[PDB]
Amino acid sequence: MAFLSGSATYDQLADYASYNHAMDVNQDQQAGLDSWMSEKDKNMVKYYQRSLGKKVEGI
Amino acid sequence: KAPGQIYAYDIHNTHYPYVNIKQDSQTQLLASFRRSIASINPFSYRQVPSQDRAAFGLRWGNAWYAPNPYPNGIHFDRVFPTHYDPLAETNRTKANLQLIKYAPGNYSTLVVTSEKLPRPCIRTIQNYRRCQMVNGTEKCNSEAQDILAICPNWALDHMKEKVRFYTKALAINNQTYIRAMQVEEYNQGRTVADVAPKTWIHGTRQHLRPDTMWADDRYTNITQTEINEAIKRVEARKAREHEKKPVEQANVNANTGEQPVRVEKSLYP
Amino acid sequence: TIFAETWEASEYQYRNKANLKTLPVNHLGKLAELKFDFVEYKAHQLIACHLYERMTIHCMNQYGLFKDFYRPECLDAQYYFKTCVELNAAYGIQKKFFPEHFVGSPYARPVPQFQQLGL
Amino acid sequence: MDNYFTAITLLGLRDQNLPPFKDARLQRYKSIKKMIDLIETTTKLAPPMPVELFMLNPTDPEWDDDMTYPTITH
Amino acid sequence: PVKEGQAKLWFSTKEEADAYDDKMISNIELKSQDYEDENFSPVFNRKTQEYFLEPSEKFKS
Ligand SMILES: CCCCCCCCCCCCCCCCCC(=O)OC[C@H](COP(=O)([O-])OCC(O)COP(=O)([O-])OC[C@@H](COC(=O)CCCCCCCCCCCCCCCCC)OC(=O)CCCCCCCCCCCCCCCCC)OC(=O)CCCCCCCCCCCCCCCCC
Repeated sequence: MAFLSGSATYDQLADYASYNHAMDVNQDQQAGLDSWMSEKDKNMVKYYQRSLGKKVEGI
Repeated sequence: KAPGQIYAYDIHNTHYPYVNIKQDSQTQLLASFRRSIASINPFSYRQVPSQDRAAFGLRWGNAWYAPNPYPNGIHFDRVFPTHYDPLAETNRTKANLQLIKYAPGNYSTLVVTSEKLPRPCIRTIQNYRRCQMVNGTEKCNSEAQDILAICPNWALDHMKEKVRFYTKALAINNQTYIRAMQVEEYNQGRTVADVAPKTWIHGTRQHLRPDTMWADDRYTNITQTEINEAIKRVEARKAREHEKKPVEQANVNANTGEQPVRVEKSLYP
Repeated sequence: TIFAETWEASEYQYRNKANLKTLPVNHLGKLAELKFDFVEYKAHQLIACHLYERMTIHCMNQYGLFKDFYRPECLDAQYYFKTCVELNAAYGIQKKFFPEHFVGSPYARPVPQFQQLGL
Repeated sequence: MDNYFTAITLLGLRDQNLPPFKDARLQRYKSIKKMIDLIETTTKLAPPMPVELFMLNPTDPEWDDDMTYPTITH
Repeated sequence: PVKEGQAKLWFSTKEEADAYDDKMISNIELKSQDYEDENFSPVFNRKTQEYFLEPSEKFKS
């Protein structure tokens, strides 16, 4: 209900699912390849949103 | 006086390995039947060459086999721009006369070659070197002039340019030397006495753990509880490092009508 | 040596010579032609010529080197791997000792100093 | 991309896998840059050996005959 | 807890080593297949063993 009643909840999950690189990383994680992430890696979806033209702050 | 056999004959022990790359049932069944009767078959062809008999290449059904040419984006249009992409298809489509012409050398690599100087020009160079090592440089003026006279001018241009190339290559090799022999900040004052008694295998996966969480069973017994406590500790260490952050620099490529600097691209768009 | 996963295609094109070859990225479509099951990580597919090397190992593990490896998907992987490391070795040497042959180099067409303009 | 096998070996691709994220993965590429300059320098220090060991001098006057290959037109 | 093995880390002090484990552990996301778990994932369950490409016995033979 919290996901459905939210406004940006649909956008955060859609932009992550539409980012091909984030899905390639997720495909490797399911196969057994995982590691720690830097601050720049944790924003890989925020960079993808900015490139499309969204106004995302806190990069 | 038996004919010589190549090394490949001792791998297969026969001159008639019916190798067909086409992986269909009809082809491989006929190849197995033809492979067994090849000793008494009049319609038999060799695929292993010998000193006395040439051979055929790999078969593809009734035609012949050759690998797909390495992807090459170079092409030439005839009627309309096709926007040929060598990575968009598995097998390269055939070139139609009105559509495209591909780059030359379907099966070709990049090498460096050299022309061979004329034989008389070589004989004058050998005579100068021999007279030089025997009599010295100062008594070879006659042999030095024979080179400039007998060697054609295109050879003298090649000889002049070889010296400039090897002079360029000499400086490029020495600049790599200076970068290689440079003492870094993490190796200041360290000598061969400070090297650890280890070999290449001591840096592999069995001895040095990779930088991934599932490389081995190190973190297989970690529960959610220990994860939450670890998050509290990594955030506690960030209470001292977040105080520093680089300042935003100027965009050197702000002007669009200016040749932009090939700056390092961002990790993510 | 290329120290990254990606390279500018124009930096390996000649400026004063006809461009008859390119240095393309790995052909990921050939990876889908392998019929058997195998594990491949996306973190290894962009570095030059290595995908074709891993495809060759997967094919030489499933099949051998005799009468089973001789299929179109496996022979193209070995041919691409051999051709890729040959072209990259030649382009690497040409980039090291003939950097002025390529587009983007400041010596392909040198800009003169202001002292040569006579102003 | 020269010194392919050397760079692949230094990155550890012969025994392990690269980090799945571009940040650390791209730093690992730039880490071998010093070692490639060292290994390339070592390979250019080989001493010379007589060239007339496995190869006859092609500029010798003995080979001025320019002999052709006699064949049988079967 | 952290399990020790033949493959060792590359840190001089123990504080650097423990800091590396804390950084790696804080990034672990458990994906269990059993219901009634705080970390439950029927699909998109991650493996906990990394695959390594090696020449098999048929390869070297
Ligand atoms: C034309 C009209 C007519 C035909 C209609 C046909 C409709 C079909 C078309 C599809 C519609 C689009 C919606 C697809 C949703 C994606 C679902 C999916 O892939 O599963 C993943 C999904 C999540 O996986 P997970 O295990 O939770 O991930 C854990 C990881 O830790 C996760 O963490 P991580 O770090 O590993 O990250 C992994 C990454 C992976 O990223 C990806 O792979 C991309 C995934 C694509 C989704 C991203 C866009 C999401 C957009 C949100 C808005 C969607 C609204 C729905 C649209 C409906 C349109 C009307 O991220 C995700 O996991 C993505 C989150 C996916 C959540 C999906 C949102 C929930 C839907 C809400 C409504 C639920 C309705 C269900 C009703 C069922 C009734 C039987 O799995 C499930 O949901 C399991 C099902 C629910 C369990 C209850 C048991 C139900 C059993 C039902 C059996 C019968 C099935 C239906 C039979 C029908 C015939 C009778």
